[PDB]
Amino acid sequence: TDPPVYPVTVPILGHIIQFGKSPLGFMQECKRQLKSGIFTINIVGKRVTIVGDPHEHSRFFLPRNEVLSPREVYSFMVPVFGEGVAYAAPYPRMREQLNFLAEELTIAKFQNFVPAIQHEVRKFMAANWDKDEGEINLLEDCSTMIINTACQCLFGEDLRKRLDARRFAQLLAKMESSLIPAAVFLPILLKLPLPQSARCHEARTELQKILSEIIIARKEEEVTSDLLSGLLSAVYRDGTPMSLHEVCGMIVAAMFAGQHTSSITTTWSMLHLMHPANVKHLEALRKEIEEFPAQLNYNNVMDEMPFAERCARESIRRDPPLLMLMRKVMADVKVGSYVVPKGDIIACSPLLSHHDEEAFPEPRRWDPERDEKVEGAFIGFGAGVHKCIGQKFGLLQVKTILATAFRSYDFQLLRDEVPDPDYHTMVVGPTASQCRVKYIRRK
Ligand code: HEM
Ligand SMILES: OC(Cn1cncn1)(Cn1cncn1)c1ccc(F)cc1F
Repeated sequence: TDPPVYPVTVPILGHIIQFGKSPLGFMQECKRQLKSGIFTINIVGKRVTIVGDPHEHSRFFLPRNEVLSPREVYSFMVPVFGEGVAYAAPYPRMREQLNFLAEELTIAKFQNFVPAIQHEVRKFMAANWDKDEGEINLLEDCSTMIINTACQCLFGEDLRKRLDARRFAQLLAKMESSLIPAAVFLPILLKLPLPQSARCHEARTELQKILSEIIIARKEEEVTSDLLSGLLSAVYRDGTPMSLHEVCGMIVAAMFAGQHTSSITTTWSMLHLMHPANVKHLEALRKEIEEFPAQLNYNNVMDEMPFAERCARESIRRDPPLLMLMRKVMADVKVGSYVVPKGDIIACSPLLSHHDEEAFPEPRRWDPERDEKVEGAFIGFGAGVHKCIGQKFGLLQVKTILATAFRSYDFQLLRDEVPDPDYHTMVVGPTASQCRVKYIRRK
């Protein structure tokens, strides 16, 4: 009942190299070699048990923060979110804060959002996709459109007056680059190394101050909503409002979370769609869009593009951006047979589960018409107590980009096969240097 231990070739490496080079092969091999979807690698000195059996996802996603905890594992973010915020806060508090953010990303806010997205998409397309024909890096361009659209939805004109797409991206970048993700397995890393640290603190204070000012200026003004005003309106179980520290942290949580995943989802989708093999699916998308108007609206994209939602999801399915969900085991928990002992990190990998051949036949084929064959096997937005709260919003942007893009352009790869994924980044997407693409304007 203690899960099998993959043997540790070098006391140094643990497994950090092999895993980093091809995670699926590595984990599938671990499964066959060890005869069990549940097994333990020793990454660099800490045991990491992996729930690689999708019939058992609920063992990972359902227990409370008192058993299966995210605080430790997400400490390495304590400087982007800030010391108070999200998972660094006592459990009930964390949950309140997240709720307020989520209260701000539901279908109820999507009222003015589609126009605001669509406008940016056609604006980007009108400065940068000008010609009959042209080459672009699709991952950059999507990435840009995402950050643009998201601001348009979430900040006011006057928030945008001083902090735009550029400024903000510059700012997240000088924050993201503080991050030591390997510090999950050696928390000792958090302490010592401090070079890109003060560069992160000066960004967050810069942002936090722009904010302070905007609020101040926002209060002479009055003498309608957006993401920021929403969060300052929130009230905790007791008295307290949210402190500036906290609001700021949630605005970063949000912009940090959606920044790459949404881009990557859009880009993958478009990539598959433009591939000769996948003509049917692109016929399928093109039928879906036909009787759509030029200005879209809530109905067009929310209720009328199940096929586009299937494509977005199939992309995340094949090539999930967040490859590993993890938690710190506080109390011994059973997972199938096997007890996972306190102290272990426990993990659940969308990448491994999305290639269970029972759950997803022919897993490496991109097929938006497929459905999961084991229920809950798809964990691309996770599940249970920490299921993604931005999913409805992310796919609002992906779908609108799809719709908008495929209305007016075709696309050729400059490559025989769709790009391989690049497992070298925190958040995995197609290989940047394989995403140069040819766009054509229809007629
Ligand atoms: C394609 C877009 C996205 C993908 C593929 C994605 C993937 C995920 C996954 C796998 C989780 C669960 C994490 C865990 O179990 O530890 C998650 C959670 C979360 N996402 Fe996303 N995510 C996406 C978009 C977003 C966006 C745009 C936002 C912007 C708000 C957002 C905010 C959050 C938050 C706050 C959580 C954790 C909330 C909690 O612990 O209750 N997500 N996402
Ligand atoms: O899950 C993330 C944090 N993370 C895990 N690996 C890399 N970043 C990313 N994420 C979740 N949805 C989209 N991106 C997130 C970002 C913010 C947050 F509040 C919680 C949280 F898990």
